[PDB]
Amino acid sequence: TETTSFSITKFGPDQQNLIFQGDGYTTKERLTLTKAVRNTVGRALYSSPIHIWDSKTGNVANFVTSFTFVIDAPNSYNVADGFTFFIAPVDTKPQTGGGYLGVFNSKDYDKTSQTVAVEFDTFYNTAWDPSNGDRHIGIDVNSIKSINTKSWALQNGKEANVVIAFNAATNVLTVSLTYP
Amino acid sequence: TETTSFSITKFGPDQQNLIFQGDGYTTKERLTLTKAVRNTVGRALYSSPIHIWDSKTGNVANFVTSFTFVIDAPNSYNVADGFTFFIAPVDTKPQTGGGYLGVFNSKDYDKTSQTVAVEFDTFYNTAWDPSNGDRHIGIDVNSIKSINTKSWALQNGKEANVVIAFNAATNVLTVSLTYP
Amino acid sequence: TSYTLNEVVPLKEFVPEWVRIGFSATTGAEFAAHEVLSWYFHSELAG
Amino acid sequence: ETSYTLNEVVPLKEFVPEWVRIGFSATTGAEFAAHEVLSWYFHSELA
Ligand SMILES: C[C@@H](O[C@@H]1[C@@H](N)[C@H](O)O[C@H](CO)[C@H]1O)C(=O)O
Ligand SMILES: C[C@@H](O[C@@H]1[C@@H](N)[C@H](O)O[C@H](CO)[C@H]1O)C(=O)O
Ligand SMILES: [Ca+2]
Ligand SMILES: [Ca+2]
Ligand SMILES: [Mn+2]
Ligand SMILES: [Mn+2]
Repeated sequence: TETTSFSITKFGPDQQNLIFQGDGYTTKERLTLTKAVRNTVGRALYSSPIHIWDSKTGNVANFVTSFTFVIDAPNSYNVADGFTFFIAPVDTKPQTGGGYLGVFNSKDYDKTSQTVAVEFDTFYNTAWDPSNGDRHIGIDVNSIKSINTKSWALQNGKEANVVIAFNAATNVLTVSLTYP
Repeated sequence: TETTSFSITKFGPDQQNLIFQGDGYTTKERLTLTKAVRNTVGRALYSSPIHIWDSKTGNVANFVTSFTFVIDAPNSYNVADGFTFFIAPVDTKPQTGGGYLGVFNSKDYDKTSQTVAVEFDTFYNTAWDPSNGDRHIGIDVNSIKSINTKSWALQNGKEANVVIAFNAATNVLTVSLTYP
Repeated sequence: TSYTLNEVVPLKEFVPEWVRIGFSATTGAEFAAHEVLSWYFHSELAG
Repeated sequence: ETSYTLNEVVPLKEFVPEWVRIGFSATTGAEFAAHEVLSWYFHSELA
């Protein structure tokens, strides 16, 4: 049996158990992935690898993560691109920016990507996003095209709490966002 | 608040959340630091840095670790050198082998070491070890000469259960080793 | 106001045995500040 | 049922950096023994 757990209630300026990529850094006790500035990507990874399954036994792990995040736009109409929680290979590195959320490089399914992400997508990219143009939560596996989506109305500058849990026995991934 | 937790009940061959140094590797469910071979050093580190105290608020962490380990020697007379659990800078690298146990370089106090270790020492090195010549448990800070030691009788080949706890309100470090 | 989504995602088919987890956020021609205020994670793998 | 306990006051903040790595080491020299760890659990909390 293996377990990994951690919590960070407040982020400090030297948060050495995280790996920062792009412009992500910690400031005013927050993890800042992007400032309100054009064309940037920020990522932050937990420094320890996690053993999500074992080939020798076939066992798969359960996990739960909860986090509070905020998106702050100028106004609630010109807001982009969104945010992701992702699971990727140990050596992951930023992929395309903009509507690919730094995590995918095609709308086409790519088995070499090996990453699944829960996105909170704030901008409609006609080419792969829900046709109704709404902002939405989606589960992405190897592509920026979600396997499923749920519309969400962004409360600009509000703190949002999310819980994501994976249950290995039923293979179910549940995502919950709440604005309190 | 910042928490780090993990458990590894059974190590397996690709233990990626461990950094191996020297000749340490994982085999047949075990973390092997040394085989029963002359002149070797093996160390293994958890991969994530842990925040043990904070300069901005002056708070230091509470922690507890427990592990079981085995020392298997040809016989009970010719046994050496020992085993350590240590805390050290993020960039720590193996120091001197033999009686220095891979973590220190001298019996002289060196504040540049920044390493505290609990040692389980099986060989009497007359230059710094307790002159009664007994195998012993010791707490080492910045030197291989322990600030305090307790005599321990090795049960060769048997598993030993260790708990090491640090209480930050009193700054007391407690070590206990139990054989069944 | 809560929003829940659930799906079956046989993780063993898509990701390696060892993975790293984290967050990502981007901007393009339009933009927004993206920030995380706290994070808790727990995983367990039987063996 | 055979135990050995050692207690000491060690003001860690004076000796160790704020961010540390933790782990195990073992060595042999002219004499030797196998040193192996079978399980490990760790928990820390910094208020
Ligand atoms: C992914 C797509 O990204 C879009 C980007 N090109 C556009 O400039 O700005 C919008 C909104 O910020 C992005 O969604 C691309 O071109 O790579
Ligand atoms: C470092 C010190 O270590 C000792 C080693 N060199 C000695 O000869 O063999 C014993 C038993 O293994 C060690 O304690 C030294 O002599 O160099
Ligand atoms: Ca989009
Ligand atoms: Ca010794
Ligand atoms: Mn989308
Ligand atoms: Mn000693």
